[PDB]
Amino acid sequence: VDIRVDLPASSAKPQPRPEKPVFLSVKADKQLYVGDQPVNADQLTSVLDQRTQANKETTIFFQADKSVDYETLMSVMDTLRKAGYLKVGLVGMEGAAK
Amino acid sequence: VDIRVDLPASSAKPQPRPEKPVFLSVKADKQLYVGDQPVNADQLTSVLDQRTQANKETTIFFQADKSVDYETLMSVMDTLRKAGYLKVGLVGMEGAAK
Repeated sequence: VDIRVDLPASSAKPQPRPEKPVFLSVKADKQLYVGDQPVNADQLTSVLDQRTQANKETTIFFQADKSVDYETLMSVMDTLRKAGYLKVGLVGMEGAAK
Repeated sequence: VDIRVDLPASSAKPQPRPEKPVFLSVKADKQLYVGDQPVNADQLTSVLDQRTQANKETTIFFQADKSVDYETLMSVMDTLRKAGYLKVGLVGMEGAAK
């Protein structure tokens, strides 16, 4: 799949803090965390739906740890995509935690 | 920085194969590769400009290896962003190589 990422230049945000902002995180132990909720990919879409109130065009800014692997991380976001989440969010260098 | 990623549902592409598609890659050794050109982040934007012909709204689909770390990968894309590359591309599970 060819995914388009819209990067904002000079410290900005294409999403001006959406109405229902959900913070997803992948920690060093490759563990998915939705705020204060530890989840697996299969349960990710479930808790996510409870977060965005089923809004699938909500940009889920994921805070991944510097030591998470790309297959784990992509497996997570691949899961959001199939849930209908057409918008995920890259936290540059994990420089924006919850 | 809050970056918006537009994921296509049911195997699609928001970018219908742009005029000048550039394929960036981060290999398991955390080495940046632009097609057949091994580069560092500082030289990435240089070769990229030669690829997209200075077009900074070109979606650079990066093929990262499953074992690349998120800080390496983001350091790469962070570098594209400052170059003016407002569009990078997530290759889902590295399932689309050059």
